[PDB]
Amino acid sequence: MSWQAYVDDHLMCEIEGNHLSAAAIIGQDGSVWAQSANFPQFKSEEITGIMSDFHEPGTLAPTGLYIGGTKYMVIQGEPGAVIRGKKGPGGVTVKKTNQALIIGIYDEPMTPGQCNMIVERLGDYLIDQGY
Repeated sequence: MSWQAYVDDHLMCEIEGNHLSAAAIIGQDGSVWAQSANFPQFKSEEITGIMSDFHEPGTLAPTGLYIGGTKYMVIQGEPGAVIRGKKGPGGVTVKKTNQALIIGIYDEPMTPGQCNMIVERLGDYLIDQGY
């Protein structure tokens, strides 16, 4: 398995007829492991902001979750494990692994639940592989 294969075939594949708009596997230092064509470049402090929220859940919500300069409202996630964001009919799921981040960005008609499922299920599988 390449990381590009995990992105192309396991994150960017169909789920219930829908597809993520973009996806990435990113080291917690901010190093891209692999990403899709339209996944944005992270801006400064963005990865740091994400990790601080995993470390202290609730830190990010007041100011918002930023990815590629796009602001998402933080909605309910899983403390220290999953960050979820909403932006109108779109949003994002960030799933923490031991040393990486699995990220999916969706837009209508794809649902939050579909994005959560495809992103979080791969994260759990990669965690059990020691990643």
